Amino acid sequence: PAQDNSRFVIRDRNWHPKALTPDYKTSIARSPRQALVSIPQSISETTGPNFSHLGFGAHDHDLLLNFNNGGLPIGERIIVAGRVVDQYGKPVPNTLVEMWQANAGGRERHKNDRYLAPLDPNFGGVGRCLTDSDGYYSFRTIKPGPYPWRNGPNDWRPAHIHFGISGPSIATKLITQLYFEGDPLIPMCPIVKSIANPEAVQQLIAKLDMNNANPMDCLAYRFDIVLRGQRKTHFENC
Amino acid sequence: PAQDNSRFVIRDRNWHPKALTPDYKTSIARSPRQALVSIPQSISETTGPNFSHLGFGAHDHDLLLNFNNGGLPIGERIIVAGRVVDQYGKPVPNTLVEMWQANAGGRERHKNDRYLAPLDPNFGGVGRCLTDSDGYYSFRTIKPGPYPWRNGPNDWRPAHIHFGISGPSIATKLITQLYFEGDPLIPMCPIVKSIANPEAVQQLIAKLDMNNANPMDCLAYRFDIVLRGQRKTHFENC
Amino acid sequence: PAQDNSRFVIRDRNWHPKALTPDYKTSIARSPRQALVSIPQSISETTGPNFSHLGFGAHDHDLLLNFNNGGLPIGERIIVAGRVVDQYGKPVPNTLVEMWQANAGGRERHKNDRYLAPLDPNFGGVGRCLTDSDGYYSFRTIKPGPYPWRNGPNDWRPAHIHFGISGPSIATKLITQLYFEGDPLIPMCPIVKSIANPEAVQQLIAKLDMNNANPMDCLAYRFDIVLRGQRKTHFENC
Amino acid sequence: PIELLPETPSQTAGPYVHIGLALEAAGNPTRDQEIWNRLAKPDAPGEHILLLGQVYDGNGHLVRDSFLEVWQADANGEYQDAYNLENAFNSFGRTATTFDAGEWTLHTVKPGVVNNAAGVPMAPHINISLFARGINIHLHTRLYFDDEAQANAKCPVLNLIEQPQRRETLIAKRCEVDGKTAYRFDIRIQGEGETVFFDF
Amino acid sequence: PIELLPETPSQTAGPYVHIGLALEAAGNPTRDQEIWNRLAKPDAPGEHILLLGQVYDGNGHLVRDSFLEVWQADANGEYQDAYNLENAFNSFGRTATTFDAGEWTLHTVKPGVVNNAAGVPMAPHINISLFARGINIHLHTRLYFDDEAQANAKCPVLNLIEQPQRRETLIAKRCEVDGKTAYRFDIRIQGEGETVFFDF
Amino acid sequence: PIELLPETPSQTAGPYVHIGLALEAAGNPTRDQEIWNRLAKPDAPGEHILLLGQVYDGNGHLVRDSFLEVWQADANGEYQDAYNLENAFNSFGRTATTFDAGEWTLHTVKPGVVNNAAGVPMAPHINISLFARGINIHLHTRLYFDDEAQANAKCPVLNLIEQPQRRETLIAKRCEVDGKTAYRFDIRIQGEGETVFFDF
Amino acid sequence: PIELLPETPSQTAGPYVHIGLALEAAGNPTRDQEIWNRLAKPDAPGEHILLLGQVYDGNGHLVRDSFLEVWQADANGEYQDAYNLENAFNSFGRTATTFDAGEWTLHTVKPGVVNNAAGVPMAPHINISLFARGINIHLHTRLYFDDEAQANAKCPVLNLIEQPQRRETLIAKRCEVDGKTAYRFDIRIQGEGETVFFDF
Ligand SMILES: [Fe+3]
Ligand SMILES: [Fe+3]
Ligand SMILES: [Fe+3]
Ligand SMILES: [Fe+3]
Repeated sequence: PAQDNSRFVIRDRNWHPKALTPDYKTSIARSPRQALVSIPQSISETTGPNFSHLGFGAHDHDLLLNFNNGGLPIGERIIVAGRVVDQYGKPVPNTLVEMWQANAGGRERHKNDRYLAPLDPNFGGVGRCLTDSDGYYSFRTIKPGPYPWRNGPNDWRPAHIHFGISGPSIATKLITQLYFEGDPLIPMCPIVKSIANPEAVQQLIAKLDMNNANPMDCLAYRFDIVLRGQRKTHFENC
Repeated sequence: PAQDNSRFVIRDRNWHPKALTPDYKTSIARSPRQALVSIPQSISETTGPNFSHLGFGAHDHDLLLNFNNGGLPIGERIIVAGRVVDQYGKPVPNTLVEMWQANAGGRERHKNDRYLAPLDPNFGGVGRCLTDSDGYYSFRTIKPGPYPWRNGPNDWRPAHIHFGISGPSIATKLITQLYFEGDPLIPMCPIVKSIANPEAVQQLIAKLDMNNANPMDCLAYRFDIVLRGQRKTHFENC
Repeated sequence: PAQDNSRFVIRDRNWHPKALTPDYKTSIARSPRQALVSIPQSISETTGPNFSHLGFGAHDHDLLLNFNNGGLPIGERIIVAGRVVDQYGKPVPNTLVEMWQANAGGRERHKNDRYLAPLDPNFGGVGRCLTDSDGYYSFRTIKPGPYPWRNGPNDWRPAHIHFGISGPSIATKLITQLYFEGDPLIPMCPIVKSIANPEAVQQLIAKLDMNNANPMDCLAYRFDIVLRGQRKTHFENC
Repeated sequence: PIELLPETPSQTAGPYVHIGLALEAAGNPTRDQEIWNRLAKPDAPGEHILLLGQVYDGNGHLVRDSFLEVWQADANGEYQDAYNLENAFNSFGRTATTFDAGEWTLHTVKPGVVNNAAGVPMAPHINISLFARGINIHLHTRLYFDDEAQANAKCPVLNLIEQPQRRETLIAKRCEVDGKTAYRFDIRIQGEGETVFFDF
Repeated sequence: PIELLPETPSQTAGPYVHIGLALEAAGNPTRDQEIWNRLAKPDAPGEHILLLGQVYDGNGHLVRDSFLEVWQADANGEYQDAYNLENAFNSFGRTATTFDAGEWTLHTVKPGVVNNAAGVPMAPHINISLFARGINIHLHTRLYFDDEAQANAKCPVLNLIEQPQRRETLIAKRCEVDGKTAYRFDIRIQGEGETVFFDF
Repeated sequence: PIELLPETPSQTAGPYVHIGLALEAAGNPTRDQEIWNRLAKPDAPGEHILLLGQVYDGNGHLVRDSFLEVWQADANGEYQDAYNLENAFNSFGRTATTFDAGEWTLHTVKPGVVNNAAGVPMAPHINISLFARGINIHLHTRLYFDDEAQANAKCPVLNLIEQPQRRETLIAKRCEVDGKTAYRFDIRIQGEGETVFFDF
Repeated sequence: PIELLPETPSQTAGPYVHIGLALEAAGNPTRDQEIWNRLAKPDAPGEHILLLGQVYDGNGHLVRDSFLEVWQADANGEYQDAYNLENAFNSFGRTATTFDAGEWTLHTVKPGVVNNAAGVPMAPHINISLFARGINIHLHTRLYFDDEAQANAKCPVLNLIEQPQRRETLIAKRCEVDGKTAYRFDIRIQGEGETVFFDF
């Protein structure tokens, strides 16, 4: 069973977005009005699931092949890779990375998505992967397109990929969005502007990585994710 | 009796901290949602008590000796002195200055403080003093230590001394907190961050004062306080 | 036995404080007038003791408990941790780190200190620790207070902890002093001013480390130490 | 424009305010002379009255660490500023609600009428300043009496509050505590029935 | 002070979180192995219980796109970290409320008692993390049991909530759905009855 | 050029060095294991000898707060680095002069010969590091013996000191303390007869 | 920290200080009233004594252009601050060594005992300030008496000098010049026998 040997560096809630960010309209009715209650970390918060024996299908990380109904998805072929480290710069091995996204025209494969850009019959939009010993993960997918949504009357989400990362405990679990370098829609989105500090926005942006590209084939983006720093307990209960 | 012959410069409510400053958690449920209603100054707001005849004990301003159970308090021996003036630079004589603080380890002498730093059997934590004809006050005490509290999960109040100043009227009365020059906890404390302008924060930082130090005995800090300016009425009701 | 297989990078005698620094008065009669004579390194200078087998008591590194006469020391509870590396960035494992300091009021537990701040009956002021395999050490203690001394007529030593580090040889051994981030006494102390370059002063200033703090319990400071770099001999005697 | 020196900024009084300002309440030993809650001595002229109240936060919960300072005229309408524990009446006083005592009490006499600057009489009132953990800068309010309905309806202060229903939050309810004449003044910091607070 | 690398900031899970994290609840085909709402196989040791609830926004309306993740000790107070669909019990699980299913459900066992870091026993609980569109960084909460009144009274976690009325929002009310023991646990993100949410 | 990380700068050991490094001397209680002045146990091989000396400042006054660390080979010429209080010989030790004791003492055995890097033998020597209030960075010196005049005249270290009269400051004088073989090594920090100090 | 206005820095009194401060010793005409070396008129109360000395530089050579100012209590331990040439005793005086007169002289009375600020008695002394060309900021020193051995042993000022040999440089040696009691007090600015100099 899991043991209480770690402590995680407290989260900086002025760095992450606040709960109430009115320009993102849906946050108004879905943000708590009472202060969060702080509690010490116990074995309930410092352990979490290990997905090492989850049985992964061979194409679960490969979006160009895991849906497949006859051929290839239409759109810019890309590798999105990176590494997961903790705030002390220590690789986080064997952790679960899940991702989901729209198709090349910003349509998502979901019933409630009624945007008029057609579905791509060979694209599903979902992958999962386990980081390796060094904290590396990689996916192969098509770059998604931006799409409109009912927020302000002409709001458009920049092209993005959602990420969910487990880390070593439920204290480190995080869901975020990756964005693409240079997309001029980035500073105008109210969801990205829920982040008050511009240096925090920068961490959400995948940089073009021509070193990892496959020539005559696909480009590559690099996105490194930093989870809460983990340290051994010292001097507790005396 | 007291007579209505002064007016006080209206408070700058953007210089003082606002009522709702959500990082300071307890302020969320303790701040009014309706606006303050503005009322002209009358004899009820422009007069106030005078404390010249209050019976001060001889060690009221000397915290190294005012509690004393058989010794001296353990901690950095200091003098905290300064002057109380108004916004015109006019001294405020014979006014009441109260203060209270934690001990050297950050424990405060009150039943509800359960912090594990011990109590100091020779220290009480309270002082009072009346300013002199030129507006000077002075107390001797030990430097308080910082303490943790239940706000965010790892919040720590910088070393501080609480001060309360009556001034010439209820319109001028003020409760504040002194901080010590150079304390790296000052910019991370949410209570100090309730003050939005960085220039107003500097006004609460007491400065090291080698000139007032007693050599081979105690250091000193200087802390000047500025109350609302006072002016005579002019052209009122014609 | 120990064998001569390393060389140590020569000391920069302009980075370290000089021997004659007249504002520090006692150094006037205790500094050599003839030059130091330079000698090549041999087995006598490149080897040194190893302290792995010394018998450490269980609270040797824990000053909150190692003296203890019936309680806890009064003062700011802190952890002081860091790493000992060489000038190449190579960690220095299993090395001896000693330390001693004043109490919270600045009194030191030695017969000759006649300073009027009292002794704390639960505090001794001494610790030792061996670095770990990665070069980490750590001690828990209370923050010392500043004290006056007989140098100039109103001189006051900033709060400090004396450290002594053995390293792998007598060539590397060093006695120094840790200071605390933000202390306004640091730039006025003549002992600290014996170090002529302001950049070398910064290396002795421990920095506040909220990440290593135990919430609701003790703050922490980080203090990294850098010993002379060590290299293998090459091309010597041909 | 002309900028004078800025006022020192206010900071919250904190959870342990009782230690420097309400010694007994902090349960600590008192000094010889303390500024407390007995404004009137048994022989002071005017009508003797007991005031009490409770302080609520915006969730409807009691504030048990609040501290209050009061300033009021005597029975003849005069502000007695020279504070002295031997006087029969002092116009100033302090009180507090604690874990023990959720309610504050103040023993005084019903204030006489005073004029505003414009020579217009105000209804009888008690000036109150409320301090606590969570309050960054203290709140000013006025306690008026429900049995002075004719003077209240003409007070030039109570008539600066635009909505009538907000004026009622300032009007303390006559009741009886141990058979003795009393006015209950509950304060609501936030929310439904929020007490009017002033700036001046 | 010492600054470490900053944590990647959070973003909302967005409206279609289900397509990436609740394949079935999105009506899409599933993979061979999915992380879902059935923590205990029928023959696992402990009291089997069914959990259910709705999630409400600040205007009283149902949140129908929320996603939830749970972490709990097994029936002996041990966190089983090795996730494997073969195991009779996993400590981790995921569920969701959808347009079709306004209510979420979990099938597990009543967790046993674990100690906090000072060795004091905590009442049986379930750790819940809530994500949804409109929620910028997920909400952590804990589900307790109404029939564990005695241990809930001494839980050092439930005791850190100042106000007794707010600890009641973390208590799940026992009921029976088809002769099977079930606890209901509704979550109010905002407003009257707001569920307590933690930070750690 | 190439700049490595700079070495932490040295600071004086201070007047109270005894508290962290010479416990007994500070007159404080000792721990179980202390690094002190008895390098040799009564059964260690070689010639047993008592060393002693006094330390002078530049006015000719005694330094009564100095601390010394020593490093020497054993009787066969080998540096014993694994320090252990049970060993018969440890090559390292510490001692001190105090108000009480103006003189330091060290109980050891006369070191055998070791070679420099170039294979040339050095005369028998004891490596000394001197620390105190007023010394900003410690002074290195070597203690040699007056009764080893043939090896001293050929030591490649003693011959790097240009002037012959300066070589003598390093040569400890054989004498007798309580009838026991001893070498007196007085150090002069500054001034007439100043002891040679090295940099390496 | 708090910075005050900086003190005007000192400069040397220069070679001809006498023309501005020792009109006679410069051989220039004097004014009606001059501050000079005769502190006590012949009939003033106390033991009258003659004081004399030379002043030496670091090479053993006489300083012949020095200027000196003295401040001392009268015979009852009281500083007479009101300088007036009519008074029988002034606590202040000035003297000098010149090309003609290598030796300075003062005519006063043996001062009585004064207490330091903690109330401990200090041995009888005389405060001396020394100025001359080559001295950038004046040197403060104190003249004690060899025949007050007992009180000199307990003076809290003489005891702050660490080294017993250096306190002897502040002791003036009794002698007789023409049947009159005189104390000799030489001042060595630098080198062997350097007089102690203070800072306060
Ligand atoms: Fe406080
Ligand atoms: Fe999306
Ligand atoms: Fe020290
Ligand atoms: Fe000139």
